Amino acid sequence: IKKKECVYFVESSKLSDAGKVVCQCGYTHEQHLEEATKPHTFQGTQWDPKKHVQEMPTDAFGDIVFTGLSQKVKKYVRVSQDTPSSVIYHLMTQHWGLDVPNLLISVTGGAKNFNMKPRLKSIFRRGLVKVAQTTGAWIITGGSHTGVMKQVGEAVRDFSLSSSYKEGELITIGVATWGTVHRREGLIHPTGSFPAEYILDEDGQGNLTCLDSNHSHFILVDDGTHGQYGVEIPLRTRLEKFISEQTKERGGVAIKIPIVCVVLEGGPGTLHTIDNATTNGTPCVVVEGSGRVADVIAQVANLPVSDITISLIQQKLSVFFQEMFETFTESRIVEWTKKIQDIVRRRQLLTVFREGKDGQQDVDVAILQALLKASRSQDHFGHENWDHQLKLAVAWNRVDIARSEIFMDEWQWKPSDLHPTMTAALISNKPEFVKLFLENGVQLKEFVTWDTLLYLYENLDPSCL
Amino acid sequence: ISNKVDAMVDLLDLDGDSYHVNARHLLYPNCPVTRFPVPNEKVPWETEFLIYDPPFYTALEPLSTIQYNVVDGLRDRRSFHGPYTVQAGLPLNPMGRTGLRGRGSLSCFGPNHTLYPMVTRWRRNEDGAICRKSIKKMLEVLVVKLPLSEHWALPGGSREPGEMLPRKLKRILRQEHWPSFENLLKCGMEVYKGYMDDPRNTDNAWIETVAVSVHFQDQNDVELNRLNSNLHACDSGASIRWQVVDRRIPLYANHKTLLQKAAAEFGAHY
Amino acid sequence: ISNKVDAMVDLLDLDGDSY
Repeated sequence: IKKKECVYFVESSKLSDAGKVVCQCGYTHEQHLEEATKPHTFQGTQWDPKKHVQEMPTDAFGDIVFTGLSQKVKKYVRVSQDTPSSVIYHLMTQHWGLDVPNLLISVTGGAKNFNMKPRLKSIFRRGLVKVAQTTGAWIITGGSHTGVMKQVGEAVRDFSLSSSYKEGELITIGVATWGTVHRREGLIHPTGSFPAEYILDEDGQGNLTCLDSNHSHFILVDDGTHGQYGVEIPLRTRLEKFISEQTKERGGVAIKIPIVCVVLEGGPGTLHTIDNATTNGTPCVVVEGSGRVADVIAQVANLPVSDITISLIQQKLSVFFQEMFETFTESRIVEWTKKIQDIVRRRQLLTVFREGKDGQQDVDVAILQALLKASRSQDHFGHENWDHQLKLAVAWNRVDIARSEIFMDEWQWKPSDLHPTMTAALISNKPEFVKLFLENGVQLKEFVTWDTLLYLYENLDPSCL
Repeated sequence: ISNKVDAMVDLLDLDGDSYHVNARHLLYPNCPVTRFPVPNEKVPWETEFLIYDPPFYTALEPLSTIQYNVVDGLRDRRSFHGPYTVQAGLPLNPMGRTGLRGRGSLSCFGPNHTLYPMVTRWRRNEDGAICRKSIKKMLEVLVVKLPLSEHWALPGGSREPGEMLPRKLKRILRQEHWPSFENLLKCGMEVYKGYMDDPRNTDNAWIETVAVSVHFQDQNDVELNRLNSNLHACDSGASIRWQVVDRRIPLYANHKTLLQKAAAEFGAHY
Repeated sequence: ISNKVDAMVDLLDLDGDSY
């Protein structure tokens, strides 16, 4: 029982407020606000969110099963906001039964306001099921039955009741805020939960969002507040780095796990979603024509960083943002402009999904479009980084792209370096990539050494008799 | 004909700013604080911003008797690009606004001086003759990696008064060897006497560098035969390593700015 | 038709001193 490591981050919130929310009083919570130490002695005169958020070990670490909507087993943990991403990587790897990923599609967007267009609703799942079909992709999304997070869980069901492998192997990680869960009661049992119950009622939520019903594992973060969304934003941005940058160790030194961030529509918490990701170094792709914050950064993503001003954001927040515009004050449009400028001058970590007569395909070519402009700046200080570039570039057989991106560079023609890529193009079919290597003139006669045939011969097709 | 007429179906369907970009960032290094966002438009100190309410983190107001714009005691409080202004008893950061006030994790308010030095050799290949890079010629620098870091920082920093050697190429590096390169630093060209784009800057304090560079023309000279094999290079640190100066060095971006103007004095490839 | 459509593949590719 690895409970002596993870913690509550529960809060000894001395009652020093009255906001009259949902026919209640006091600070966030109620008679359950005094856990064991109570609002007592003298701790608290102005409620500083740093002085005393004392860390006790968790009480929500088990296995949640829904009523009848999905007869399965789903494991959840109530982690804190300060747990390092090594008490948990040591916990998904071997305390849960999860493998080591090779692709980390991040699907974020809007919430509680989402009308997915009937045709865009189609490009989305043809674009998101195929990445799950291949490789060992992990789908990390917010845990809620609303938004792009309810559409990413609405296609996994289609790919679990009718698919190539049938059953299901997708690992759809759901990370959200504990405090923003409707019926947290019954999900809190000392020791474990071991098939506890979660009734999905979406009428009495009011402002307290329910969990989804088609994810795989739920990682609930906690800060000790009720109704404060946005707490689950910084922690996953080190989760998606420590998982994706310092977890694999062939090559003797280090190799980067591919990571992509897909955003459709959005809102206040969707810009802090992509700014933190791009700052960390997560390539992202925006789906233009969707709606909110995706679009406002879809048609400003090529203009100079100096052009972007408060006037431009004011004019471009009065078309995509209609009813929330009057909510936007003068201290939320000069704080929405600096973040947009910040994500713009990272022009090597941002692309756009063109809609009509451009990028006429699923979301997938767009995710490696983001990776291509991202890793073009990252093509020599990673050395081997070319090899994984092609190990994904086999997913679309981007023969024309691979010809265009490398063969018309100032390419050093690198016969030795073409061989790891040759082997990567051999482990499965890749009919045209190997011929690409033969007009380049990969001399097979020295390419195949004894260890080369070794490597080729451990990688038979597993399905052959 | 199907393939070409498929090429004719689509055939008739044819009819920035240069300001400090490191100080104005969120999450001031090693401190759970935020800065009030300052977009590129209002960075100068003359643009009228009245919602201005930046934090005051410093790892108040009787700070008089500070000789700004002059050599205040043994600190030399006057920046290279002319005197600055004082908004009571705290200096104002030139080159624009940052978003924070106070001093942060810095010694004192005003121009903090460091002396980041440059030591270079054309990389040897197998014969001594410099092997041609992609187009022009290629050089190397000596970078140092202390354990608690993620980049190959340059060997220099805060100049202790009367040291003339920047306190880090003076310690955890070559020691009991000073007199020689301390007699060589008064020989070379300056490449940048000015302001850095550190992420640690604030509206009331800033850091400045003098940047000296020394090059070694030969490979078996009397300089490279007494520099490399005379260095301790490990007191409490964890690394020392000559690195190839390319466009994507795992170095601190602020220092990579210095190299981008220093390696260019000979015709190199950064 | 191959020969003529081969003539249409290229058809839309059109847009001193006295001493």
